[PDB]
Amino acid sequence: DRGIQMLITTVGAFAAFSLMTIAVGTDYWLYSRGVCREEVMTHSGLWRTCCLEGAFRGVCKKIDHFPDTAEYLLRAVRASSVFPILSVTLLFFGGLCVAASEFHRSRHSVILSAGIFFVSAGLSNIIGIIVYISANAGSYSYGWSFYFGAFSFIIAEIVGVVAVHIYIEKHQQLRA
Amino acid sequence: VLKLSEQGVLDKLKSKWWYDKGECGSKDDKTSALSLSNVAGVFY
Repeated sequence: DRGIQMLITTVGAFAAFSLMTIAVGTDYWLYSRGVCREEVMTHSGLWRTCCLEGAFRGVCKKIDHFPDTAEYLLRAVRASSVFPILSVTLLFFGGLCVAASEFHRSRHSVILSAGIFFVSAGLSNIIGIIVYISANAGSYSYGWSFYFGAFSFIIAEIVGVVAVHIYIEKHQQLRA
Repeated sequence: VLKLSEQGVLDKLKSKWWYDKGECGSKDDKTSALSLSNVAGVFY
C-alpha cells in the first residue's frame, strides 16, 4: 500500500499546513464581549479583535497583547504567537521533505525527517494552544480558527505516524 | 427638582459624571472547575 501511504502523507501534509496557516491568519479564535475602539459581542484572533454587531460592526483593532517574570514571559510568548508560527514553519519543512522524497529516492532519511518534522509541529501546536488559553485566562466561546488549529494537530500527528511507517517498511524490506 | 428627577435628568447626570467620565470603565459566576491555568506547569 506504498502508493496509498504516500498519497495519504502528501494530502495530509497539505491539509495540516493549510488548516494551520488559515488558523494563524483568520480572526475567529475567540467569541467574547470586548470592544473595538460600551462592550459588545466581538470575535478576536491571534492579532486583531473585531465587533460582531452594532454600529462599529466589521471594525477591527490590533489586540493590545500587553496591558512577575512568569506573567511577563507568558505575555511575551503569547504576543508573538511564537508557537503557532513555529508549527507552521515545521509543517512547511515536513511538506518540503515529503515532496523531495519522490525526486530523490536514493536517500531514505528524507521521509523519516518528514515524519519528525510533523511530530514536532504537533508538539509546538499543543504548546501554542496551552499558552493561548492560559493567556486568555489572565463568558466566551472558541471559533472555527481554534478548531482549525486543533485539526491541524491531529492530522500532523497522523501524517507523522504514516511517514515513519514508510521509512520503517523501506528499511525492513530492503534489509530483509 | 421633582420634575427633573421624574424626567431622568438627575439619573443621567449621575451616570455621566460618575461612570461615563470614569477612568476604570468597569461596571461589573465562579464555576470552581479547575482551569488550564491551574495545571499548566504539568503540561509544560
